[PDB]
Amino acid sequence: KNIKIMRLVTGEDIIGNISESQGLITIKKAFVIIPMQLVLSPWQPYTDDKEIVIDDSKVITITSPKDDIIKSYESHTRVLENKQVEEILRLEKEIEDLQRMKEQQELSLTEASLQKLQERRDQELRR
Amino acid sequence: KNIKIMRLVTGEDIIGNISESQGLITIKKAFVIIPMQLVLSPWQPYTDDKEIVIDDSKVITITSPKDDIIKSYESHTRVLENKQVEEILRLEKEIEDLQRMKEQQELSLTEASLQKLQERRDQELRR
Amino acid sequence: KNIKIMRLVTGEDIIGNISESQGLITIKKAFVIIPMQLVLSPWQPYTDDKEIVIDDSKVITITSPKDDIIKSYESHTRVLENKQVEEILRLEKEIEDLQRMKEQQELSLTEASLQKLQERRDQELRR
Amino acid sequence: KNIKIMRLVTGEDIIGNISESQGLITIKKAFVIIPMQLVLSPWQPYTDDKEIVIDDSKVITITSPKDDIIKSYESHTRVLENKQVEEILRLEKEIEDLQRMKEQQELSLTEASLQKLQERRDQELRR
Repeated sequence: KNIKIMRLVTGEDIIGNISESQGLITIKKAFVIIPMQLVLSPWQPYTDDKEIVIDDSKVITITSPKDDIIKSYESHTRVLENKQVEEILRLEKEIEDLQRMKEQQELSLTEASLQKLQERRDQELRR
Repeated sequence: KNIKIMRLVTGEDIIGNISESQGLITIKKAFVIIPMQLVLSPWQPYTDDKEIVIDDSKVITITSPKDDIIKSYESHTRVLENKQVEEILRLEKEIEDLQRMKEQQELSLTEASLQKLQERRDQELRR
Repeated sequence: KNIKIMRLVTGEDIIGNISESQGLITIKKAFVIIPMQLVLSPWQPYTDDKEIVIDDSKVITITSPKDDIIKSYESHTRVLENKQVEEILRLEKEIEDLQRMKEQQELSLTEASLQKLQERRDQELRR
Repeated sequence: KNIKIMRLVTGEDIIGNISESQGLITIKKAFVIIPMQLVLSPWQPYTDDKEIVIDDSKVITITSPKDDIIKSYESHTRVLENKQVEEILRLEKEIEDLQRMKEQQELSLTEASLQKLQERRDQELRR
């Protein structure tokens, strides 16, 4: 782990775990810092990648943060990850309940109703 | 098919497909008739059975309905069955969409996040 | 366990654990169903019996309930039983506290006061 | 097909089909992403080219989008293309109708009127 802040040519403060191999650097868990108390925001809300590759020519300065900023960053990312996993569990429970309720509702149909169900299911499958 | 109306000792008009084998009669798709234009309502909304067995000592009279009542009954049951099958299809589509969205959300998690996910999934499974 | 709904000639819906031995049927944990959401009420609040014997000539129809009704019935009876056992524990604690307080108050009496206490206790015992 | 989002030094988010051959990259169907729900806008409304060539030194980061963004992008481009082809058909119908109406109006002219028509048509042709 190596948490560092960088300043971009655009004028943004990015805090994240960086690796500087051969000029092309790799960033994990990048967060935009916005003052007002520090406010951490996601850098790229339009992707699901983890290792973001950026050239060193686009970063102005690369500094090491203080202890309070590191603590706040770790707490924020931990809270976000816990919220994500809790949402995953909630989704699993909801889909299980919906599946069981749909199965119970389907159990009370006549045989010709299952015939029509299949005669529309194949149409929905082909289209 | 043998659609017939009966009057119960309670004072209810039940229209349905009946079979009179040995005194104990069997009813399929029973509907309560309520005047005001005829209004057809479900007889037993607290069960999923199809063949309801009732003794002949609890029915007052057993008559054959006219053509308009039979037409209205067939139309009503057809509309109800179509609504049920459409609801089944809607439920299937909704659960498929929810499953796909949950899978996409889960795909963006770190390995230790899957570790914690399993360490809570086993707890939810045992309890 | 065999949970079933029945309709009575009076016009009541009774959900409970039934046994049909020789026409005379036995009911355990009978509950009256009242619509409005289902509302479960005690059938016989004027007795403490468990096995209620009723003849098959007084029941109109005997159907099997759906899964949601069974779940609601089990939850309701479990909540009622937990409330009853909690009330039993509360009563035990209250009577223990009252006994201890009465003993402490009685400990501070003179011997002639115990004499008069007995000379009225025997009168209360004979009457 | 390779749909990807990029961030420019200007501070713009461009989603499109990119090809990275030798540093000079080629973009097809570039769209500017504007948040508020994602809003897709044309990147270059002042040209009709398809393959836009841009150097890698002008792009900050190059990420892969999620599934929802790809779905929205495909739907948006399909709707735009359908609107364009429908407009082409409407234009063809309108010009055909105008041609037929002009021909019908011209059919009702005297020979000297066609003489004057030509004596002005040649003037309009030379000028």
